[PDB]
Amino acid sequence: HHHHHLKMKKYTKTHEWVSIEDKVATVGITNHAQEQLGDVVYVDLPEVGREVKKGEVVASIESVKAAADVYAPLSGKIVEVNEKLDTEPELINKDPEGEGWLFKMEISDEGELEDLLDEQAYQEFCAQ
Ligand code: NA
Repeated sequence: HHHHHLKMKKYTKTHEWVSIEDKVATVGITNHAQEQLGDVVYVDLPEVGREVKKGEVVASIESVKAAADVYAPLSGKIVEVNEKLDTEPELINKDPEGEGWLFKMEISDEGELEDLLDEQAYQEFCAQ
């Protein structure tokens, strides 16, 4: 038997998602979020190497009619950004929870994951 990886998807009430693989969290905005924003025209992504705390503003998204800040769902360090979004920010509309992911981070405190919503709780939250 081999050491089990940690794999979960979590959500925030600010309509962000976090896909976790051991210590690496991939973060983006949910389908619900992109629906509210409309056609995305511009993304500002975080800088790789940046140390962030849960709640800090790490990205900005601008659409035709609106704008939203993206908050760090967890504490840790930015390790990768989705550079293709600088040229193709509409991938956020096309596939917000897949291809349109924003950044990946190495997390510092796994206990923070227990503060986020699971998929059932999030789907309920959106429905309500
Ligand atoms: Na879960």
